[PDB]
Amino acid sequence: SCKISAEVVIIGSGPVGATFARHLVENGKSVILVDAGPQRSPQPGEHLKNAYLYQKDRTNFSQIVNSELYKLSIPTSNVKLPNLDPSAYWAAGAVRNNMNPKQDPNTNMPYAQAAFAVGGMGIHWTCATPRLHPELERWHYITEWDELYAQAEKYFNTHTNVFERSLRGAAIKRRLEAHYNNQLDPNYPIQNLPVAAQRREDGEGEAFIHWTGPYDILKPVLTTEENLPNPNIRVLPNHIVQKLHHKGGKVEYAEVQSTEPWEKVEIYADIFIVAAAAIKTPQLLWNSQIRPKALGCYLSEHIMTFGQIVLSKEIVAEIKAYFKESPKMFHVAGNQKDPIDIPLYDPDPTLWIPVQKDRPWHCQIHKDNFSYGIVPDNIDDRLVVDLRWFGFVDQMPTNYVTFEEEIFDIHGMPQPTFHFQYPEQDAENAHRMMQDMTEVGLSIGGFLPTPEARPQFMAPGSSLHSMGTYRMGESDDGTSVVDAHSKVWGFDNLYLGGPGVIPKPNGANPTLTAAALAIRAANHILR
Amino acid sequence: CKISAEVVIIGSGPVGATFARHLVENGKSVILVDAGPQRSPQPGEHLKNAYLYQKDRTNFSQIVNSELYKLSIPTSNVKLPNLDPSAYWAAGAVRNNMNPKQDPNTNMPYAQAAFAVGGMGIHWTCATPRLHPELERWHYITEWDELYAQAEKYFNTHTNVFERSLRGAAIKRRLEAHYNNQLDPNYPIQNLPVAAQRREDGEGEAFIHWTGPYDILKPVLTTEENLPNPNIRVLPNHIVQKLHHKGGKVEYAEVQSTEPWEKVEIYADIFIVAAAAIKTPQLLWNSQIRPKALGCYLSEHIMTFGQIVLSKEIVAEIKAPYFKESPKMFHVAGNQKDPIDIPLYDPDPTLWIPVQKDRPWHCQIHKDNFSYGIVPDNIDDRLVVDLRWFGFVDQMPTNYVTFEEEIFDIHGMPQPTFHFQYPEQDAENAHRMMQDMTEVGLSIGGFLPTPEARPQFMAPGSSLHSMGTYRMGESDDGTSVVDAHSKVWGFDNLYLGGPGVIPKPNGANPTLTAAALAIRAANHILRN
Amino acid sequence: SCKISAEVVIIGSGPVGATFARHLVENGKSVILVDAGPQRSPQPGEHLKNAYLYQKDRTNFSQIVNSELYKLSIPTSNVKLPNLDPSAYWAAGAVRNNMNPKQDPNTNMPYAQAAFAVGGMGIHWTCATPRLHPELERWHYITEWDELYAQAEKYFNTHTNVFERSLRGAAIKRRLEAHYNNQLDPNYPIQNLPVAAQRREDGEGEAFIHWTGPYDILKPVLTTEENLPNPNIRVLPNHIVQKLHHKGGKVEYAEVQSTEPWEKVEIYADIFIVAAAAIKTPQLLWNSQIRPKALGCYLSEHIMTFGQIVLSKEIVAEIYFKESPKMFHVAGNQKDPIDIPLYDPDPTLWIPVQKDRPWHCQIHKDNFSYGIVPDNIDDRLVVDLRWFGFVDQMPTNYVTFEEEIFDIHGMPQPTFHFQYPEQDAENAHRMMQDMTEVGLSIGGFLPTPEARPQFMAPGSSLHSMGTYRMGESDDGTSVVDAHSKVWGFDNLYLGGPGVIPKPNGANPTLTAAALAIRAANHILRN
Amino acid sequence: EARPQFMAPGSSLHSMGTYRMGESDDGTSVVDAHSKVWGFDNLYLGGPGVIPKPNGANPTLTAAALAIRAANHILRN
Ligand SMILES: *Cc1cc2c(cc1C)nc1c(=O)[nH]c(=O)nc-1n2C[C@H](O)[C@H](O)[C@H](O)COP(=O)(O)OP(=O)(O)OC[C@H]1O[C@@H](n2cnc3c(N)ncnc32)[C@H](O)[C@@H]1O
Ligand SMILES: *Cc1cc2c(cc1C)nc1c(=O)[nH]c(=O)nc-1n2C[C@H](O)[C@H](O)[C@H](O)COP(=O)(O)OP(=O)(O)OC[C@H]1O[C@@H](n2cnc3c(N)ncnc32)[C@H](O)[C@@H]1O
Ligand SMILES: *Cc1cc2c(cc1C)nc1c(=O)[nH]c(=O)nc-1n2C[C@H](O)[C@H](O)[C@H](O)COP(=O)(O)OP(=O)(O)OC[C@H]1O[C@@H](n2cnc3c(N)ncnc32)[C@H](O)[C@@H]1O
Ligand SMILES: [Cl-]
Ligand SMILES: [Cl-]
Repeated sequence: SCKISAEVVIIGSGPVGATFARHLVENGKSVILVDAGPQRSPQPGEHLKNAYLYQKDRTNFSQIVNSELYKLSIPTSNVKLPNLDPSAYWAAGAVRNNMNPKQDPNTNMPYAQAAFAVGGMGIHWTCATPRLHPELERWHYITEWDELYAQAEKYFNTHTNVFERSLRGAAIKRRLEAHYNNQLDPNYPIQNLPVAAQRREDGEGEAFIHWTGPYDILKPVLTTEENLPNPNIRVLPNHIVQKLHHKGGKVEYAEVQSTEPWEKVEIYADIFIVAAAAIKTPQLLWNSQIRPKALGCYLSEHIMTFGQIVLSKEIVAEIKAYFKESPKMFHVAGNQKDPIDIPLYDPDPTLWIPVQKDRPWHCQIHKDNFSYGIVPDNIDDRLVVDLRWFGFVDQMPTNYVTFEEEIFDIHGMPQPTFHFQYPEQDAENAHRMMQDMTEVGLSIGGFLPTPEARPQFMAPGSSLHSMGTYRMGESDDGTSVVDAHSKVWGFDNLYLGGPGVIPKPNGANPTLTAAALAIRAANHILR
Repeated sequence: CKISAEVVIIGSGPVGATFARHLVENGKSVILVDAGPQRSPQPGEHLKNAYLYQKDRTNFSQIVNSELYKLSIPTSNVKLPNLDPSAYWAAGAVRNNMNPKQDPNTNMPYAQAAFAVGGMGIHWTCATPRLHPELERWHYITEWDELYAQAEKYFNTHTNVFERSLRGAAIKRRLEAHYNNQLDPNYPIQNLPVAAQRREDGEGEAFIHWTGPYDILKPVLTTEENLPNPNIRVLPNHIVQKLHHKGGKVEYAEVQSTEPWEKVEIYADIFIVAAAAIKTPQLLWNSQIRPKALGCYLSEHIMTFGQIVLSKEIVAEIKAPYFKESPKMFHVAGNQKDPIDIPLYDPDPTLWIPVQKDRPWHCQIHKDNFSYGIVPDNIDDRLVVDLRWFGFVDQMPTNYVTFEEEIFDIHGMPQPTFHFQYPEQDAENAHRMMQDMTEVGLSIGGFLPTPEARPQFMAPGSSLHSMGTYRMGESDDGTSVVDAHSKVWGFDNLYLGGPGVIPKPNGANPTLTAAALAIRAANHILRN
Repeated sequence: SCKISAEVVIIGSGPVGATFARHLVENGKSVILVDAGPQRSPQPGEHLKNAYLYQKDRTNFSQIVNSELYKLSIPTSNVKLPNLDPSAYWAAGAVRNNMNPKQDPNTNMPYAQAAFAVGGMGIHWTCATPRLHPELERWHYITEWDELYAQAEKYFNTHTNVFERSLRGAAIKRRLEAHYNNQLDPNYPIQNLPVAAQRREDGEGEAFIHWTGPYDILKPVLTTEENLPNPNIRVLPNHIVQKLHHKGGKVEYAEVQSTEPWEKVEIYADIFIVAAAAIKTPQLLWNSQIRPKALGCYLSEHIMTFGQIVLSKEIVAEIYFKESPKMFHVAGNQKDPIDIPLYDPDPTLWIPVQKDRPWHCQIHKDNFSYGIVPDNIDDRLVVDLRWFGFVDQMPTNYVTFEEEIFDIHGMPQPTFHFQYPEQDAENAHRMMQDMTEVGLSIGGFLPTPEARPQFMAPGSSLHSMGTYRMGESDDGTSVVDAHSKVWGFDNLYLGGPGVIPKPNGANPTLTAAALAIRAANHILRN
Repeated sequence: EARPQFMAPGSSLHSMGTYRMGESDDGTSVVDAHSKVWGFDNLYLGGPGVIPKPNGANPTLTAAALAIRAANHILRN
């Protein structure tokens, strides 16, 4: 088909896209959810970490991550190999895919990446869903935070009780409480990190976890009270939305490339929503001739420290205590023992220290699966704990993504170009972040002495917590793209979703927050 | 072929030369032997004194790498998973210091030696601290401060070399504030004492004369007539292989001249082995001299190391010297400026925190040249400071070097084999060492984010501060090789020198200490 | 020190410097040999590979090499670390020492290096001393090649018989002869690589070698027939020559920095000679206000392929210290599992440059910055391959010298603009095809990254040439005449590969020493 | 990463012979030429593991052949 329509159209089936669909469909609207990616599960946007094997080997799921993440601007300008056969052909500054010769590496955001899949990053993410600090992180022109957050947490299946029973979790918390010595605000103690996830109930499979994917969010609206699929929602994988066509602040239709069968498609709707995440969202607007002054400016993420540690002998000593009807699930029988003294089904330590007074940064003491700090395959990953601190990045107009007119990316859309540097003001606190992260690590053991696990700042982009590109404000004056209903200045029926909307430097994992503001916009639409 | 002197000293290391200095200066006649070649016009000159090293510190690490030779390289099971099967392979080579009997997991990988007229004393970083009275010294030596004083004179110890460092100040300020008078005021943050001295030669004040064994020998190498002193003779390229002895009197030394390649017998009234931690016991083992304690109580320092880039705050605080009559020494003129805001001739920060109460470890905040943590060639090394903490290693008989009977090293002497592990007791303190080192680093800036400069424990051997192998005691207890006069149990006229003699866990740089005990032994020789 | 003189002054105690001194002193002149470096042996410019340990472990000597070699232009322009604490201070484009913010990396010569030592590179070099191919490599305005070469080989103690008795040398040569199948020119067969070296005669130390250092070259003129040192020669380590002072084409004196004691020194002489090697020589001129148009132009080296191989099982199958068993490192029950006589002389072969083959092959084992064999691997298993290809001398390739930046000696910072000429490209590729086939005929590749077959980055050859090249007339294409004398000057001469004006593949040192002897005769004659 | 080189064992992903076929219950084979396990009525194997013969080619297509064969053997009775 070539022309199709629904009440509402949502570009991007990320967590945020699906949030809109959930709320909108559930309140009687009809929706088309479009994504440029393929569907990587029987059902749309299932979390891929749910598979048995990932339940058994966490470290391995990093390979799925690497497969999901695609760099957005790769500098090609000056690539020269000093040691190539001179008979052989060479040319620098390739432009193919997300190669970009106009990208200065030194103002780049190297690990600015996206995922193109039904589910976006929400089918690989580590599912951490904290709320923003009332005073230090939230902004005031949103009135009903705790209502939205509550509604968001329900949709995401947020939980704190997943790793509650962790023995390592206890052992650490004890040493950290002792380290800090009641210096922390008692409203924000060391505590269990809230996660979009839940322990299973299915017999002995309670040893395993159902992480939340966009699927989980959509599931309730996907079939009627007859198990036949709900007409009010349709999902279109492998549809690159390239252009929004619009006259005088009303959007008429979306120009979309079906990639199989390869055909142009026009999508008409009463309401349009772009949840294509931090960079691809502005890209779509830029390419639709919609360029508010603030677009792709106030580019912001979290400066991060990371490191891994091997547990102290003291801690290991303090623990020696699932799958009682399956001996072979411990990989030994009779005379063979497991030489690792750490219960194999000990729930993973999954702690956080919030952002608080004097601490504009968000600590996670946990173990999850990322592109970096993968534990080697010949080392039992029970030995290790990952640390990830996230610091405030001030939103600045001199930091931005822009879009070339004569270069295009892998979707054949304006090639993104970054100009980004960490603001000098946040520098002192970033360093404090590190001092903090180290002390904490060395209180629960010694560092994993691999290069890969050394304590270190990540290169820009690594947080995957990009924000501010399509930020909100109170008026079309002070430079913002959307209003507090996440609606684009000067347009009747165009809305955005995603961390890009956030106008306020923070340290916490932004996805839950973003879903809140979406619900807000969605209510605005229902009214 | 056959020659003699009153005294013979095996090894022209710092410790060897100390003996020679004291012994010759008090009227004895000496032959100093070394298996190595002489790497300077004069014997055992320090190679860091060359102009270029004064200009580029980082580069001197390449001389170090050229001086250091691994002692036991495990070969036992080496197999390449991706080699053409047509090609020939065999694991467990035995050539040179390759050792198929070496278990890697009990090895001391960076146990190395240098074979040169000067030993390690022509590349070393010249740090000469004294041992903590209570925590590091032992009591059966009565005259510490006298010996130390005499040793420091010979080594040309000085604290005033980096005193005027601007970075040195900026750091000390931040560290004093960090610690908040938690340190014992007897052992504050202070200038690390070094066998070295600022030059006086016109603008060459901007440069340093580090101490080599040469500097130690210089006074006794010529008479009061500038003719060379007959009472001292130096023999490079002579591998001493065997000491020949009866009922505890040593008659002569069996030596291989390597050029011209001929056997040599060396007769003497007194023999001294200062061949350092492993080669000294090796020589004895091969001379059929094996007290129970030989190469046992193997000990070094467990080390943390890391490098940091100075905080912006510190750099801001420094904007103020040397080479005023040579502008081109700053590498810029006219419109070109040096974008690094740190006076190019600012003396290097060279600080230490001693070992003290509650702190059984020795901190150095400095910049010097070692095999590891070399700063990249494309980075101005003014940006960086090196951190090296040295922790207590408890001396235990289940840690040892032994010597194979059917394998030989590069000198054709019994191949050394290590069995070494850091004692569980020192574990807690080692970790405290790290917590300390990091906090200190992060107080003066951020880490240099290269893999090579990350904060980390060194693999065993890295300290180059090996000790205990030929340790001293009060009695022929079976727990010691030498007595408190550094003389071998059951022998009239055989003495040892070097860190190997130290029987007492410590954190500090041991060379100065070793030179003390030598002077002591030397007096025992003079006064007997 | 402050003011002194000799008949002749020679800047640089490299091989070439010493050659001049040898010839000049031996024919009755008095000279001062100056070097910016220190002396790293009892006697000046002894070869450091002669030490016992290097005789036992070859691969270890690479550490001396790394200690001798110093990069000349290190690009600093844009260095930025993506993952450094923002609290921490940083600044790009440092200028300190041989750091150079004006150096484009992509036109750089990264491994353009020098050594600063009494002896130069001649106290670490691998001592390979071939002659240039009559037709393909020599130029003909030099009339007495074979005379000069002969005299040079005597001074260098050249020899072909050092590795003659090699069992691996045989086993390889057999397989290579079979590979090529009489398709080489029979005038330039597979044969023993000539080396400035000689097997020792000292008892069982015949198992070892006396490599040639500049010392060996100087030795005959260093003492009189009275065992007193020769007044006609003086050696000055640690003296940076910064400026030659000159009026109307006659050089009066040399401005020199003693580095200890740190004092200015003026050196007056009847004749001046700069043998400071490819880049530092032009630097000194540039800084002395002597800038012929051709200076540091026609920059040229060898494009190189390199690789290492593990010997075939077939070869191993096919294959001195009797009075010292312990020199084989085994006794009683322990045997050496490597089936290759431990004192089997190292295979040291070459294939010349010839018709259809403008490149110089070496099948050997020696010590360089690159392809050091791992610590834990018996280096008898390995053979190194080094092919050297023609680099065409072109004026758009050059080193220049910044006016506002200085190096570690406080002299104009060198800046490279260099690329391999397109014309030599197809032959370079042929070089590789050749090198591979040859390797795989005598075994498989050592599968480490470091030993893979590969082109070296520019500079790696250490065979830089053309920077102060010679010609027949003050054409503007040359710095020196065929007597190695600088256009427009009475009494200034240069020495070193920099003089060579003609693309070649062979190891140029011997050649350079020839042209020096020639210049030296020219100096003696008048 | 792109240098010429031998791969470490396994890299081919072309493993074979583990459950190889033969003509008789010789002790040298697991399955017969109909890819059926010696001494079993109704158990069959499939995959490169069945191949008893050193080769160089990409084995998947081959394996699919032998399967079709076994499948016919199953249909026929
Ligand atoms: C990769 C990752 C991310 C992550 C994380 C751990 C990993 C390994 N941990 C997190 C954590 O613990 N807590 C948290 O709050 N976030 C965490 N993240 C990041 C998180 O996954 C994302 O912030 C979140 O997924 C954002 O969701 P959003 O709905 O904005 O969308 P998306 O998932 O980023 O993907 C958007 C979709 O848009 C489609 N797209 C893009 N452009 C187009 C066009 N032009 N046409 C059609 N479709 C388009 C993409 O295909 C994608 O599906
Ligand atoms: C390499 C190094 C060492 C070092 C240092 C930094 C580096 C890069 N920094 C130091 C520091 O800051 N403070 C300190 O106190 N020491 C530091 N060092 C180590 C210091 O140089 C050594 O601890 C000291 O040099 C040891 O002195 P000693 O006289 O004990 O001998 P040596 O230098 O280790 O070598 C002795 C000589 O003996 C000869 N030898 C060995 N075996 C034989 C046989 N069989 N026959 C003949 N001669 C033999 C060796 O050739 C060597 O020259
Ligand atoms: C490093 C190396 C080089 C080498 C080789 C292997 C290695 C590891 N193998 C070779 C081979 O097999 N065959 C061959 O022909 N050459 C090989 N080489 C290179 C060879 O060593 C050089 O070709 C040769 O050494 C160059 O001789 P030259 O006399 O031209 O001098 P130099 O040794 O390069 O350095 C001369 C001296 O000049 C002094 N100097 C420099 N600047 C100044 C100033 N301004 N003032 C005073 N003295 C100065 C240097 O200190 C140096 O000593
Ligand atoms: Cl792998
Ligand atoms: Cl005591």
